[PDB]
Amino acid sequence: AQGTLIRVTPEQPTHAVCVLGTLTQLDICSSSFSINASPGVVVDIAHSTWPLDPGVEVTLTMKVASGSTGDQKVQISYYGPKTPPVKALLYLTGVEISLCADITRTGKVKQRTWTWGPCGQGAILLVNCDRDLDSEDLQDMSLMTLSTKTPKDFFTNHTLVLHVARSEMDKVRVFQATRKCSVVLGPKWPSHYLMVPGGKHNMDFYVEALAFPDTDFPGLITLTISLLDTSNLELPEAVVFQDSVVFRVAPWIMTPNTQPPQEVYACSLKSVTTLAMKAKCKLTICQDEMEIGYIQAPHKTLPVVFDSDFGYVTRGGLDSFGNLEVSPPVTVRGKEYPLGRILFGDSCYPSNDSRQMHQALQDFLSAQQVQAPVKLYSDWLSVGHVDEFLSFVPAPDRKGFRLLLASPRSCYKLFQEQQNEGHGEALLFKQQKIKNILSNKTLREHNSFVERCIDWNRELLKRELGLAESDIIDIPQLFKLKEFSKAEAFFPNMVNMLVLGKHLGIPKPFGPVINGRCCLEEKVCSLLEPLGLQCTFINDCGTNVRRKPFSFKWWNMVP
Amino acid sequence: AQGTLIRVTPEQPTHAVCVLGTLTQLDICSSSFSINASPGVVVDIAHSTWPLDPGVEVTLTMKVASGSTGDQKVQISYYGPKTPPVKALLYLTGVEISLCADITRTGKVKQRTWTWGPCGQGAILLVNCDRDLDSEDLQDMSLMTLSTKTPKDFFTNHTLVLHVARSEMDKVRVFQATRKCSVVLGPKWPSHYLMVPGGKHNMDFYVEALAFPDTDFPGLITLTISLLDTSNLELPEAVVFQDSVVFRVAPWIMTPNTQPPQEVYACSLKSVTTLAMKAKCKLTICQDEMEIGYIQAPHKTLPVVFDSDFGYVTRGGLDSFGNLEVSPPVTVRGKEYPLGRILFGDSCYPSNDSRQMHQALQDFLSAQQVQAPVKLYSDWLSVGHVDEFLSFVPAPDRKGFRLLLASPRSCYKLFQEQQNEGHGEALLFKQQKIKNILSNKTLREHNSFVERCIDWNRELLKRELGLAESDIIDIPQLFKLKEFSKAEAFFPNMVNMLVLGKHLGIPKPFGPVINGRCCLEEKVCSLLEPLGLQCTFINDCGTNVRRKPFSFKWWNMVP
Repeated sequence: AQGTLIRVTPEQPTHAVCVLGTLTQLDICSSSFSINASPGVVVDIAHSTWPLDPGVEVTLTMKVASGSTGDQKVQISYYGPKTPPVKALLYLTGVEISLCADITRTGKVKQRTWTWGPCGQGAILLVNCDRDLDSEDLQDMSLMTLSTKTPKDFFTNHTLVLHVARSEMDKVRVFQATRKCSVVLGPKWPSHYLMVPGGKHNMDFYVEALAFPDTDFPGLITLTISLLDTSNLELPEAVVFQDSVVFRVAPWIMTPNTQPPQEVYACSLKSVTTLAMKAKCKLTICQDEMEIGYIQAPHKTLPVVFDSDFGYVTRGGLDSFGNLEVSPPVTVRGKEYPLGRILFGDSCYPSNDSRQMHQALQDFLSAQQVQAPVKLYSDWLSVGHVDEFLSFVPAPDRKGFRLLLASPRSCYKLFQEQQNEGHGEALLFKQQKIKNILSNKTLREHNSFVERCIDWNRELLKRELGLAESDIIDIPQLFKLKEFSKAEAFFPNMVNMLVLGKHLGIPKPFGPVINGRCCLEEKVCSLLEPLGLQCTFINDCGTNVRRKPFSFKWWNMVP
Repeated sequence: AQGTLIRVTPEQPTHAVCVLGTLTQLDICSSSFSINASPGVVVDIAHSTWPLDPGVEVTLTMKVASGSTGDQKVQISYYGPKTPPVKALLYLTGVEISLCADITRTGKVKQRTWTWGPCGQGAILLVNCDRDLDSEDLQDMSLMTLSTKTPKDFFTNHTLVLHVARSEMDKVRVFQATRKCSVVLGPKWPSHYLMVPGGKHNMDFYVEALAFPDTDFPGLITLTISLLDTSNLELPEAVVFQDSVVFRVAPWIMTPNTQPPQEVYACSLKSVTTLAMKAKCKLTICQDEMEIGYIQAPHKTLPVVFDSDFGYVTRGGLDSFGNLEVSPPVTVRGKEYPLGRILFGDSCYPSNDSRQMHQALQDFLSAQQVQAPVKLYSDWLSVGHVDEFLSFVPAPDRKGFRLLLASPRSCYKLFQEQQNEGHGEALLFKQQKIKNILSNKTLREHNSFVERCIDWNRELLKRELGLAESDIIDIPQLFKLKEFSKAEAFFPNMVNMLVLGKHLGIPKPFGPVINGRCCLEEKVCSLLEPLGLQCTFINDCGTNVRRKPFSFKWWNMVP
């Protein structure tokens, strides 16, 4: 490991503390020699040797915690070419000082750096999410334990201080478990003296994070323990040993439509509550301005809501959470994305009239980093949400899902196939005949332009999400360019659906009724049902969907 | 590579632009088939094949820039089970659009991500460092060239826009070289329309960075070119192709004493100008409140001064640049540190009375990242600069240098060896006899405490710098604890020396004169001279030392 420097001399004897586990270095030449020491002290040297050469390395390491000061000694025999051997003494005191936490992410407490992956190491911290002590309120916090084994009279000359760097103090809080609980490290103070008794003992600390990773907070918080020597009332305290643990603040994670729905929330019609039932998912009644996510820690995962037993956050129209989505887990050219990939849209390039999502929002999502955000193009739509052109649904064969992209083309073909069949007289919804829609050149170019915008996204999603055409399903859907040539749905946007597990709540396109059945509605089912989806059309919608968090622990990822 | 989506139909013919180098995707089924195309168009498909199956992949890629719109065509023959083959037409126009820069760091201009190392890729940018156009003032900037080959009448229906994300616009400036120069992208505007003529052409852009990497600026700046289609006066512009380059802003790099001195600067005695001579290094006459560093780019390296043809910076007593140093290049457990490792000191843990270097300073040095800063312990010294206990000097054998740590121990031994020899009557400098210094128990403990502080650093430097005892030289040096028990030099601090190449300008320790020669002065030479260092003692000191930048290009490192 690593350690301190002890200098011995024939002059007088030396005393010293040695912490179990640390590598203590010894300086012998600065006065042939010999090393003889107590049974409990393992002294190994490398070119045991006799040559009094400074290039020689001598290391001590206590075996067990001394029962009292100076239990173990080490004598250095100085001798050589016909001279009566002089002797150098050294009294050691072994203490056990270990600051422990849940570094194995196993939910159990048992150099110092945080590492990702299933083979990595590092305790995890949740952020305190409360809007407006004992076990009654500390189950959400992470446990840190200090264990010591020292000679009964040990803390008369040494004291332990717990600290955090000043740059991280406003991001963490530490409570001491007195076997009530009081703050010992926090935004107010970076260090704190511990009241620790000699002998065998161990106190409990409870830690919580006060901020999520962000532009200016990589996300790591380090807690260090220090062993101070204060045996000389005159001199100031001397650090004799330090050790620490490194916690990482749990990111805020979004949940994709492919995840089982756990609960739906509605504001202040009963088509949703009917669909919720078939879903096998709770329903409760009181806005699409927030997003239900989740933070996860070995010892607990807690649902957290994001807006502008629930936790909340408030960071910050493309600037809406309605313009925030997440891909299903996907692998891209070897790299793995277990928790999906955050999708949010904006414009192809910055203009005088370009809308975008507030940079604070963007910066924050990337800072969670575990769902590496992907920018899409939605600025062409009047409202601008990515939900207006895409959607994800569960699948039982391919990769376990299908990307649904709106398709004006799929609609022209359908309406056309209808005409050929003699139904050009069919009415949509001013009602318009399926014959006029087709003959309408202006509507055609408008949709031809939207096709361009969506295809651009098709390509983007195929690259960033490792998709293949076999993963995509185009849904018939038309558009119209209204204000500022921005796009709106010609008829209810079916790709803007409530994916409740495998039961879809698609908006009702009051389209051409052919044979007692709306041809669009009919076309949509012929595309999804062979996938297991049970389609149902509502007559549109303030509704959120708390979904089951991923089984894959985010910290096993490798960003 | 990557590309767009073309949909053909027996209905009518399609027109489309294809950029050379991009992979253009074609949709055939959405109307057995056959593909026949112009010589210049390479059409390869994979299960060329005849089966009209959507799972079939068809890709086009122009060979050369079309001389005029629609030079190359592609006809799709639709046929099968006894039906007269229908035909689908498609006219292509090939254009060459390449946005180039010095991605190979070779100083010559010839997906899109910046990568470190000798095998990496990515252009480099210098920050504008000026305090208070043409080639006369653009040699310091990086050249970016847009090259195009398009049909003469091409830019009547398409326009090119150059842009930067809004989040990076305040960090870059872009000038257009009109073959004067005017700003085209900057803190004021994120995008700009280019005036480009049809045919073969190429314009020059000059780029500069306006900020060094920092807590909130990873350091990358992306410049994107977009090819807009504006053939439909009604519809808005459609992005047809994008490409870009990614520049990385050059870090601020510190220069270690082991680097050849190029110039020394003195304020408003002539011992330095005498030493400067033997050095073979310029000397000029007008404060130790700034540090001369350097920024480096393939096309140029420019010396930059840091304070609180020279460039300057102003970010922000441990809070002094006097508490800022840098290790010589070193390798640590496999990891390479070619430009050294920034060393700055502070306290072992945060207290009510702990001093530290302003967090803005610390954050900034780490953000340069190429000299991964290492925190040392200096808070024990009254002044608190790491220069009071360490120093680096050039060496011809080991790793090319030696770490010099002050050593109270080395001084006690020397003075003691002196006494044994009968010189206990020797006077130091109230003058004090080398006999009293030794017998002084209080002075002894004081130094014993300082020994503790320095050894702590010895260990820190051995870990973080991969040092071995064979790399260190302890210099005899005593200390005394004055105000608040902080440490000061008992006699002139010899480890606080002006390392001018291999000619050291050590402070004069008016120590015990034994045999016409100060024993300390004598001891110091017996340690360094066998290394090639020519020691000379001055009678102390506002002096800085601009030293030669590293040959190793920082961007070949692998942080």
